[PDB]
Amino acid sequence: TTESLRAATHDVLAGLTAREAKVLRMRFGIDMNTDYTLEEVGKQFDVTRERIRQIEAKALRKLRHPSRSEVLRSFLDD
Amino acid sequence: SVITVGPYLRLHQCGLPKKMALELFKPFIYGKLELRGLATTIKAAKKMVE
Repeated sequence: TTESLRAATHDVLAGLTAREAKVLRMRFGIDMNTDYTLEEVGKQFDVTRERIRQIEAKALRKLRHPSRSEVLRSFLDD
Repeated sequence: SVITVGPYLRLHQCGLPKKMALELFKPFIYGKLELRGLATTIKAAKKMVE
C-alpha cells in the first residue's frame, strides 16, 4: 500500500500544475532529504512568503475535490 | 487436512477443498482482480475479499 501510495501521489502531482508539484514536493520533503522551512523556501524561490501560503491554500482547495481523490479515499482508513 | 475417499474425477485431479483454496490463492485474486478493474486499490480489495 505504501508503494501504491507513492505512485498515486506521483500521478496526483503529475496531473496538477508543474510548479504546484515542485512546491508540494520541496515543501513537505517529498523527493528530498530535508523539509525546508518557510524562510528557506523564501530564500530559494521568491521573497514573498504570503503568496506561498496562498498557493498552499489554493492547492488544498484543488485537492479537496472527490473526483481527483477518489483513489485516495480508500487510503484514508490507514 | 484429513484425506477423504472419493473418486469423483479423472486421474489428473484430486479433490482440493474450498476454504483452503480461498486462503492459499488469495494474493493471486488480489493480482488478477486489481488489473481487470473491479476495485480501486488493494486496501479496498482487502474488504472485498473478506
